[PDB]
Amino acid sequence: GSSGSSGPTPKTELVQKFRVQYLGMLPVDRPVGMDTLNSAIENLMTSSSKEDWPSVNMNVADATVTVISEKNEEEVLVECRVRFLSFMGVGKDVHTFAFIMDTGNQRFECHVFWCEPNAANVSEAVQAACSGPSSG
Amino acid sequence: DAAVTPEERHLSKMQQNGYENPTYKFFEQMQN
Repeated sequence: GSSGSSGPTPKTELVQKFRVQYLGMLPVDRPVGMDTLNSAIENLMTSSSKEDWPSVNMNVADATVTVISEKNEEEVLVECRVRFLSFMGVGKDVHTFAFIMDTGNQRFECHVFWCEPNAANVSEAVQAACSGPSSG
Repeated sequence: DAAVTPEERHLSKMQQNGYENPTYKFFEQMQN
């Protein structure tokens, strides 16, 4: 019986940020897969309502995707590190944007969102984050 | 055949092809 762990903290930097909506969290099986993603968007879509989706703030830095509350700024919601991120795309509507993340164990969670108009900038700020088609 | 929107592509691409983070490095199974 024993265990321990630790980690550093983030610093101050200019974040892109992206005001959007939060469809919610949908369970998945694999860390990747298109049918595994869409399924979520679809699930959440029907599951919850459009108005139900609360407003959040998708923080997108060098390579980090965090979901901080719209109102509060020091209230993280979901920390999706571009490093941890596995898969990410859209459903039937480009206005949507979901992504799979590995919290810890093999368990994988997907977080969908409702961007406006489309999720070009969002997915972009994410796609580019991951690494993008060579930026430098 | 004219060229469609550039951005749309980025989307339409994901809508299907999607996107797989390499950095992740999913033990076993080497993506083609």
